[PDB]
Amino acid sequence: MVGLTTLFWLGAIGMLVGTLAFAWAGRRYYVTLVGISGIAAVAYVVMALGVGWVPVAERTVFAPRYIDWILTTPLIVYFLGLLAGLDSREFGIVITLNTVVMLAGFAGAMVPGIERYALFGMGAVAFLGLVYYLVGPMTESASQRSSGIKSLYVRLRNLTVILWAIYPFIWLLGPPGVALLTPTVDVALIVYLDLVTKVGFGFIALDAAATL
Ligand SMILES: CCCCCCCC/C=C/CCCCCCCCOC(=O)[C@H](O)CO
Ligand SMILES: CCCCCCCC/C=C\CCCCCCCCOC(=O)[C@H](O)CO
Ligand SMILES: CCCCCCCC/C=C\CCCCCCCCOC(=O)[C@H](O)CO
Ligand SMILES: CCCCCCCC/C=C\CCCCCCCCOC(=O)[C@H](O)CO
Ligand SMILES: *C/C=C(C)/C=C/C=C(C)/C=C/C1=C(C)CCCC1(C)C
Ligand SMILES: CCCCCCCCO[C@@H]1O[C@H](CO)[C@@H](O)[C@H](O)[C@H]1O
Ligand SMILES: CCCCCCCCO[C@@H]1O[C@H](CO)[C@@H](O)[C@H](O)[C@H]1O
Ligand SMILES: CCCCCCCCO[C@@H]1O[C@H](CO)[C@@H](O)[C@H](O)[C@H]1O
Ligand SMILES: CCCCCCCCO[C@@H]1O[C@H](CO)[C@@H](O)[C@H](O)[C@H]1O
Ligand SMILES: CCCCCCCCO[C@@H]1O[C@H](CO)[C@@H](O)[C@H](O)[C@H]1O
Ligand SMILES: CCCCCCCCO[C@@H]1O[C@H](CO)[C@H](O)[C@@H](O)[C@H]1O
Ligand SMILES: CCCCCCCCO[C@@H]1O[C@H](CO)[C@H](O)[C@@H](O)[C@H]1O
Ligand SMILES: [Cl-]
Repeated sequence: MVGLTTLFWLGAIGMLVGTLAFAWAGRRYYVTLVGISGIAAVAYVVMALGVGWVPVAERTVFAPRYIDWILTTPLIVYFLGLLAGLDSREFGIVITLNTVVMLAGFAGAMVPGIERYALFGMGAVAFLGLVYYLVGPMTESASQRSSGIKSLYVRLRNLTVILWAIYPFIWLLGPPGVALLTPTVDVALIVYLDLVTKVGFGFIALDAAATL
């Protein structure tokens, strides 16, 4: 009743609507949000059209998903870094930590043997370091800003930390890991998370930009 392609089209539409909404409201932050959801829109369309479905051993890996993540997640971290007022050196640490997470996940998905769990573990370790920087140094830094900016940062940070922490569990329980969850359920869960961590993220920012 509900196929993989239908789910991909749903993600595509959701990202498209977010993209147009952000572009209009911007008639730096607004341009970043267009990139976050705009890139994801393209990845989902490609996947909806059946492009980039790589067979690996016994499972199917969706390559556009990881290219999406590698480009859009640093933009989310960048957005949060601007809110917190990071110096260009602090940016380098967190964006480097982020890229290690994304690359490790991409590589582990593409490896058929058990070495893929070794790649997954390395992404997990780097993710814990990324969480430390969001909850600590970047929160210290955001404190120096107005009360409204600091409030916005804390809200987006909380959304980001809680939801991003769920992805490694979905990956591990799905086809890439112990292939418990079926591809359809696993995809459905990730489409939901992608939409909330990108389009939901964006709309919470828009809401605060009008409350000024
Ligand atoms: C715009 C954000 C600016 C911040 C970004 C910071 C650094 C981003 C890191 C980029 C390196 C990503 C390499 C892409 C992998 C391409 C393999 C593609 O190969 C393939 O096609 C698959 O193997 C197919 O199965
Ligand atoms: C300065 C005041 C600004 C006030 C706000 C005005 C916003 C008007 C401009 C853009 C609206 C963006 C929402 C996208 C609607 C497209 C739905 C199109 O319907 C669909 O989604 C199709 O069925 C499938 O894509
Ligand atoms: C250390 C600090 C250095 C500062 C680094 C800044 C990095 C980020 C800078 C600008 C954000 C890039 C936005 C990309 C928009 C293009 C996607 C367009 O997406 C699309 O494909 C179409 O929209 C599809 O409809
Ligand atoms: C001031 C802003 C500066 C921004 C700097 C961002 C640069 C970060 C770039 C690359 C980080 C590479 C980490 C390599 C681990 C990837 C594991 C996956 O790789 C592998 O496992 C093997 O290579 C595959 O054979
Ligand atoms: C818009 C897309 C988003 C916000 C995607 C987020 C994805 C993650 C936080 C994934 C994290 C992973 C780990 C922590 C370990 C390795 C496997 C990953 C890539 C699923
Ligand atoms: C500052 C004006 C609003 C933000 C401009 C975003 C610049 C990136 O390009 C954007 O691509 C989108 C489609 O791919 C369009 O919807 C935007 O209008 C376009 O500006
Ligand atoms: C004058 C109104 C400008 C609208 C916002 C700036 C548009 C930025 O344009 C974007 O810049 C990127 C390079 O960083 C390119 O890769 C993108 O393709 C391009 O759309
Ligand atoms: C804004 C327009 C961006 C267009 C990006 C489309 C990327 C999908 O391009 C795809 O790349 C594959 C490479 O093997 C080919 O097999 C597919 O035929 C092709 O559709
Ligand atoms: C060669 C490996 C498969 C990738 C190429 C086949 C693409 C099949 O998909 C087609 O791609 C087109 C891209 O514009 C779409 O317009 C069509 O609606 C779609 O049916
Ligand atoms: C069959 C033996 C494994 C097949 C190839 C495993 C793929 C690991 O190579 C991966 O390719 C891409 C290159 O940047 C990225 O995903 C990763 O950086 C890299 O680890
Ligand atoms: C901009 C983000 C979307 C980029 C996704 C492009 C992924 C292309 O991926 C390709 O798809 C084809 C399968 O149909 C090829 O045959 C595969 O080998 C694969 O490399
Ligand atoms: C946002 C949409 C929610 C849909 C939740 C997923 C429920 C459908 O999950 C089912 O899984 C089976 C395999 O596991 C079938 O093969 C699928 O056809 C699908 O019907
Ligand atoms: Cl996958």
